[PDB]
Amino acid sequence: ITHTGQVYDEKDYRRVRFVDRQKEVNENFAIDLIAQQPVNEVEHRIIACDGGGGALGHPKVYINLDKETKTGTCGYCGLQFKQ
Amino acid sequence: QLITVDEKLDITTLTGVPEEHIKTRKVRIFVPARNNMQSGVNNTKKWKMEFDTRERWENPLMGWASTADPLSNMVLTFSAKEDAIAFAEKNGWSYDVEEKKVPKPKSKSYGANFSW
Amino acid sequence: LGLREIRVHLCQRSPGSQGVRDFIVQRYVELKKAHPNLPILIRECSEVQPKLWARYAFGQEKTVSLNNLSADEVTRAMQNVLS
Amino acid sequence: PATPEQYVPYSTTRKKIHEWVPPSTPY
Amino acid sequence: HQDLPLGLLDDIYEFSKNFSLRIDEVEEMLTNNRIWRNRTVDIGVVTAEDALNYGFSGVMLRGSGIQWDLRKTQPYDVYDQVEFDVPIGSRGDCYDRYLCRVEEMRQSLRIIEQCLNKMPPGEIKVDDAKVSPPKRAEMKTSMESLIHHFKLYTEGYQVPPGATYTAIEAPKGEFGVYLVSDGSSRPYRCKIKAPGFAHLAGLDKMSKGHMLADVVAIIGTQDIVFGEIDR
Amino acid sequence: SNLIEVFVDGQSVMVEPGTTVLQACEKVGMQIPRFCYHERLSVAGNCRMCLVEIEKAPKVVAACAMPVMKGWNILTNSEKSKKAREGVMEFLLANHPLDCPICDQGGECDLQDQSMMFGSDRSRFLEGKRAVEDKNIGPLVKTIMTRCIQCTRCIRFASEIAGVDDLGTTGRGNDMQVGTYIEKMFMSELSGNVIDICPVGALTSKPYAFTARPWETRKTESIDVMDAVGSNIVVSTRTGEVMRILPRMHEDINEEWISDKTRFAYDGLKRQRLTEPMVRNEKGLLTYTSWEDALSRVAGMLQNFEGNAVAAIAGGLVDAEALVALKDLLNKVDSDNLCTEEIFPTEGAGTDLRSNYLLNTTIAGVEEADVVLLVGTNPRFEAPLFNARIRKSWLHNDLKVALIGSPVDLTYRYDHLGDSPKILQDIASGRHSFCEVLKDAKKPMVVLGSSALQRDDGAAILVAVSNMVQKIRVTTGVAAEWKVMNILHRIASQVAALDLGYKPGVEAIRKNPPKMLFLLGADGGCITRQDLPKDCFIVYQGHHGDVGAPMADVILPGAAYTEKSATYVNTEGRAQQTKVAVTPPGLAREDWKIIRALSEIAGITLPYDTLDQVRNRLEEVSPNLVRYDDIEETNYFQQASELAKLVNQEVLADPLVPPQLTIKDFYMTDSISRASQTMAKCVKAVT
Amino acid sequence: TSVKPIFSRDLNEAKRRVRELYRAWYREVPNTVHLMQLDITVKQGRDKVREMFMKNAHVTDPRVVDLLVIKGKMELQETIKVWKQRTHVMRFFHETETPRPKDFLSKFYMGHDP
Amino acid sequence: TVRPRSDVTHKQLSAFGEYVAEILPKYVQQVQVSCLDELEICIHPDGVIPTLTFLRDHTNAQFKSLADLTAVDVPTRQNRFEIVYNLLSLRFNSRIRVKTYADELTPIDSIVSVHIAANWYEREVWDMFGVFFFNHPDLRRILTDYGFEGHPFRKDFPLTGYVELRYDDEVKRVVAEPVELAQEFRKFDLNSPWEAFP
Ligand code: SF4
Ligand code: SF4
Ligand code: FES
Ligand SMILES: [Zn+2]
Repeated sequence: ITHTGQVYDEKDYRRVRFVDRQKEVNENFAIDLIAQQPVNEVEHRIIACDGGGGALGHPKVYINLDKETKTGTCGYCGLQFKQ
Repeated sequence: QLITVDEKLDITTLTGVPEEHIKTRKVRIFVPARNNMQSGVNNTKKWKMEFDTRERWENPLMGWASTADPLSNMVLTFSAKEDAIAFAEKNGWSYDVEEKKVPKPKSKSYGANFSW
Repeated sequence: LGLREIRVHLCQRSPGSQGVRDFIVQRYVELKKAHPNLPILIRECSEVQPKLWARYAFGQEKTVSLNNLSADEVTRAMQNVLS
Repeated sequence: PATPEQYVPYSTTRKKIHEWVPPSTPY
Repeated sequence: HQDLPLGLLDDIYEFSKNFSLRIDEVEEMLTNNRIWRNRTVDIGVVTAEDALNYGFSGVMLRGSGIQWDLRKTQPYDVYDQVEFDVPIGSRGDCYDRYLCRVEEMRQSLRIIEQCLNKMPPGEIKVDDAKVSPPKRAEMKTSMESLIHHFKLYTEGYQVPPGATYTAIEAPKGEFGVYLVSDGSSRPYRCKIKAPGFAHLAGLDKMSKGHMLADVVAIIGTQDIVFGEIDR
Repeated sequence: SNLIEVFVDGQSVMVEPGTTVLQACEKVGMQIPRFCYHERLSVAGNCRMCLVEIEKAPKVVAACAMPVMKGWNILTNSEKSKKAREGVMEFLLANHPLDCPICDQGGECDLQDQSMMFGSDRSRFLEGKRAVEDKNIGPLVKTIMTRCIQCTRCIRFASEIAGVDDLGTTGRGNDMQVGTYIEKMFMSELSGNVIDICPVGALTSKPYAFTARPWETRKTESIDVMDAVGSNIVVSTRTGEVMRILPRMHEDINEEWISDKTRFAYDGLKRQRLTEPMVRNEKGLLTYTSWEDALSRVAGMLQNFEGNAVAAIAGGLVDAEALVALKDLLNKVDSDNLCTEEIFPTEGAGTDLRSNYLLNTTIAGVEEADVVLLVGTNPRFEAPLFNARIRKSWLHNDLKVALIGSPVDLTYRYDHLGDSPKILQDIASGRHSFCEVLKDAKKPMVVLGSSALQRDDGAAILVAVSNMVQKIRVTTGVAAEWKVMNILHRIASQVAALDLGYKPGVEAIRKNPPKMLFLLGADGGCITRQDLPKDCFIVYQGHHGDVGAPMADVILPGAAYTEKSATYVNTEGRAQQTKVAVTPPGLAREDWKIIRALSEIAGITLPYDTLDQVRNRLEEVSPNLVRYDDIEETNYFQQASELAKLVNQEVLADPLVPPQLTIKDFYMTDSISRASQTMAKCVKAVT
Repeated sequence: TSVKPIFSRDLNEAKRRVRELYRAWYREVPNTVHLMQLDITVKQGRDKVREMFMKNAHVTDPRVVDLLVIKGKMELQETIKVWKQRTHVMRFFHETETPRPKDFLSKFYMGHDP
Repeated sequence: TVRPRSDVTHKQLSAFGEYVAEILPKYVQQVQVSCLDELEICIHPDGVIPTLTFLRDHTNAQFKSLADLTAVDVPTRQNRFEIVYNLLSLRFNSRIRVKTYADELTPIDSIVSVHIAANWYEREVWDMFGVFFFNHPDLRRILTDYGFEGHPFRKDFPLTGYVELRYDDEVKRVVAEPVELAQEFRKFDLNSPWEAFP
């Protein structure tokens, strides 16, 4: 099953495809790799997130780690920042 | 010269459109409506003639959307009801004209919200 | 065979409908009373001579054009249908 | 500084529709 | 789209430096051979007025002696600042047309020589972000640039309504685009004038009183590639 | 002629005194770039992105608030009014977070465009941006409000269209945050409109979060079937599944707004949906089978059964074209008992005179009324975009609203006359106080929600109201044109049914049970297998398996209004055409054809074989179904009253109560809604 | 209203051309079958010709019939010459295409499109 | 970012436009020098051979070569096709555009007599748009398939046509087939709704 499901039901005839063949499926799910990352602690109320790069990363957005209740997550990297 | 004819210019026999796409197909002359998501009125000024929506299905192998309606991506753009009805009649399609819907004038005043 | 309903389609403002309109204002209130439980769906015409349809037993219908037909005439025409 | 590992496509889409499953026991 | 890499102009000099020998090496192989001159000379002669009337407009026009290049007549870009000699012809035939094509290769080395010698420091694309995309660093740090990158890639330039026929001297001949444009981001008509639609029409007139073998030379001397003709 | 003359870059247009500078440019045809100005929202002047330069004048004026004066020439494309936009756009963008590839109002941004057309090629803000804290305003609106350009459209809509003043600005300086100080969800119908009205993508739709991007969406203009206001809507379809339904403007019906139900229940349209024609098999389980077999199961039973042994309980979202194809079929056979689930009192003229059962005053007439006596309904949750009508006409004009129902949240100040039907008699007698209030009204209207008529004394309630309307008319001396009496529905296929000649109520089927019933999209409990003959042969004709499917000997799947070119009609009779946005799924077919085909297998073939032909058929049964977007006025009321006077009935003391008492009542009301995961999430949020 | 004539002035005048094409085609079908080694019979083909010349048999605007001839003649030229191969000519016979049913019940039974 | 232009040309050419309009008053309906510094003489369709002959053979305006002949199709206009002829004067180093209007059923004359370049371009205009050229030697399809039905560049013709081809073993020939595309072409409605200030 791909990180996004897709697993064919046993009855699905769409399974012949993989006979004498196999299924291209990436073992490195980004749902988990990003969870295997340390919440980036910060001092400032707001922080940037250039994507760990200038022009080699993602557009630069400032995240409001203002509530410890929630670790801001840049919509691009999925990196949680711990105030 | 100057022979006289007494009929619409039926060019349906010159167009080359397979019969079934000239017979069972209804054009819908209309002035496109505004995208509520934006407030620009530049996309609601010219009359369009779009055709009926037929089957949009799924390619078994990759899951893409497939279709057999050759006249599916067709949106001819005219400049007046008169010139769209003419083209449809010209080509032998059936039409469903929809009158324009310009917002009526609504009077707006800043001070009004300060009355009590 | 057996009248099941009578739909009087009358234009709203035209010479033709004129009088047909009168029938309604002069006898509908009574017709409905006289033979109630008989759908007389009065409905509106458009750019077309007034007409009186009438279903019968098995999907059967009859038309009678009453364009410019005067009031009394209509009255009877209705009475003729619900003979 | 014949092979069986052949790419085969999918429709990685989560099936985008749901049919009523009929009632299991009769009435 | 992007600046020249840091080593391109040195490498273009080294190619242009030694390319000239490669031309006359072909030059000695084909220019004086009995066999080539007989196969090419006096084959497909086209007279000057006929060439203009058939819309030939290319080396086919210049081979017959008509003086017209479109790089010196109606200059485009910066050709007005580079010096070259049009290699016109005199007998308007395969050989004279071949000799003209070999000369333009030589004259182009003269123009390439000037461009490497005089290329200005500057940026490679207009700086209006409403027509040429914004730079990768700018779109990732300034909002006006992200909006301009998003709109340009997704929607487009939205060129003002009008129509133009612009012709440049493509190697085959005059290549022109008649672009009719509504105010929309996507064009309305784009008639590609192909130097080649006119040239292939001339094949019947040019190849008259000629055997099967001459026709092979006649198509060869029109430099016709069917992508431009078929479009 | 109080026109005053003003110059738009010279066109010298003439305009009514009191038109704003922005409005003057509009009639010439020029568009002032604008934010914080919406036509049906109050002028606020917050953005000042509309600064223009009237001639030989010292400073730039706000086109949204400046009344144009005599002979001021507006210069909309001057060298100044462009520095007045090149410099504002500098500011809006300066504090803006660059996440345009997150902002799903990507191509639907009125702030990138205006930047991309009137703003600046570059940026000079080399400083640090600001960030606000995302809060939860509900399960329908995703407020990523770090996007907000503090344009205060949201605050106004929330306060002027929806009467819910929960939103507000908090704090001054650049710190101003537009939101709800305490985290209280913005729960109201009309809620989703905020999405459409915020030009920024700060708060957008949570279900349609990231499923698409607007350039791709193919947009087909169709009609709302969830509620009887028949609001115009545009169904945005990508590669053949509906991605979002957003409003398209109809001055008279929905003027740019649509209900929370008919915008987030497009998801319900995609599950629990019938597709293949199953037929009870074996021990009774339903088994998918080909049309040919399922149709002849039904056709064979139909040939065996005679008239009055075959009945149809239609109801809900079925189109007019199916409704005439089901009547023409059952009437070829003798049975003439075609019925609808919503009981409209027929004890009197019934459906025979159209005016009896149609909001007579149009929705747009609510703007001109002077007093409205709503009796029996919670307009808010039955017909929300008509509740809004009485909302606007109570604010901008002066409607005096009076309710004879349960005291209920109406988003406006109503007068609660009481919770008793008989007090309707009190006003007729002139005994109750509001009797004079109406006497004082030159243009009054009375509204009776079908939701009342559905009680047992509904015939008596209609008669009692008709007496008071007659009296009201006489006393008020109201012109003939004004039509005081109107009744609003809450089921899309009711008016059309009633027009086509379908008799309301399942009362007739109740007295004599039919051997075979062809439920046509009926998910109501009006009859059950438990209440039918032992044979109980019944065949569901519909789109979603809900209540009628598991008690069905045959399943003939149909389509939904996103999937057919059918016709519907709202309460004011205005017939409207749904267009096919997506082809119907599975083997499922258009409702009218299933019945034309069953008739061919049966042998009593129906005359039409193409839909234009069925439209021609509709013209014969009721002629104002073939006519679209037109409301017809022939108030055959006077004769309606005469028959009402003949009818004698008792209004029981039980208070008349709308079924949708509070908003959780509203969310899930139909097959396409009760199947909505978004509606379900909304329901639990309330509970 | 007035309209310039393309080549013929009155429908009758033009039909003269329509017949001068029918004849041509008729006298050509035999040749094609043999030249292009087609397999259909002379009779069969000649049938097709009439069908087509017949399909267009309802227009009354001379200019249109003046125009379909031309297009018509052009199609002969190609066919008279062998500019068209077997594939081209045989395409007039929908050999592989399964003729679409027309009966409503025959369509309702297959495909949501009319 | 503002084109380097010469006003000399606008004037010189404008003046020629008045010259041509004076010399041929009977056929020229409107002459205009656009701001791109190019000239356009719009002629009644009957003026196609007169106007082009005057330009090919006049000492003060020799326009020897036909750059191209093309037909924009604006479906709205009654006379949809707008045949446009772009011509070049080697002698005066200037170019001109003569554009006339033709409807589906009204043919315009052929300039093959005036310029033999047009023999092919006129065939392509017939094949692509369906305009017919009177007394044109050998008008017949230049670009489309031998059996193609329909004129392709017309705005009313589907991008992808109605027929496609495949090899069918059963018949051993390349057979046509109604078009079924595996991925319809997503038509993007990319067009902003905020108009640009002129
Ligand atoms: S709103 Fe969303 S889209 Fe419009 S600019 Fe700000 S981010 Fe980009
Ligand atoms: S939310 Fe949308 S509407 Fe409310 S203020 Fe911020 S931007 Fe203006
Ligand atoms: S639009 Fe004029 S004030 Fe914002
Ligand atoms: Zn990041």
